[PDB]
Formats: sequence, structure tokens, C-alpha cells
Amino acid sequence: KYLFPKINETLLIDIALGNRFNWLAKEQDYSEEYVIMDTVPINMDLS
Amino acid sequence: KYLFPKINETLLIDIALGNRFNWLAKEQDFIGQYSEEYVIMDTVPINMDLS
Repeated sequence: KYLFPKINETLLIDIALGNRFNWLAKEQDYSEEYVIMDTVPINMDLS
Repeated sequence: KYLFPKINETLLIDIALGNRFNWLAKEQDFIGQYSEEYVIMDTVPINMDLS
């Protein structure tokens, strides 16, 4: 009835976690970009 | 606030203790139950009177 209670193991259950998107990893150091509007060809009415 | 109290060691201090009389330790063989000893009383002489 007089001993201190003897602890013996802690563990820290731990797992890492993921992304499922890390093949989009683009590094760098407003930003914009652009595209061309279509120009369909034409009837050569040479008159 | 959520961990068990870890103790690290215990000691058990203990020292053996003597008797200071072990040169008196005579040894029997554990047979019989009575021992006995006896001396003779002293008896001084007398003057011898021939009457």
C-alpha cells in the first residue's frame, strides 16, 4: 500500500500523411497567360 | 495533462546487521534437554583439639 505506481511504456503512436496530388509539385521564386483566337480561311475571290 | 507519471528507478536500500557475540557460538547436536553443572563448596580447616 506504499509504493509509487510504476509506469513502464509510453509509445507515441504516430503515422505520417500524404497528398495524392504531389505530381503537381511546381516550385517558383499577378501572373497571367493567353491564347490566340481562331482565324478561319477565306474564299479567294480574286476579282 | 494526458500522460501517465513516469517513475525512473527504485532503490531498495538494505544493510545486513551483525550480532557482536558470534565467538560465543558453541554448537550442540540437539539431543537431550537438561544440562547441569556443579562445584564443590569450600571448607576451611580447623584447629584440632584432642579433648
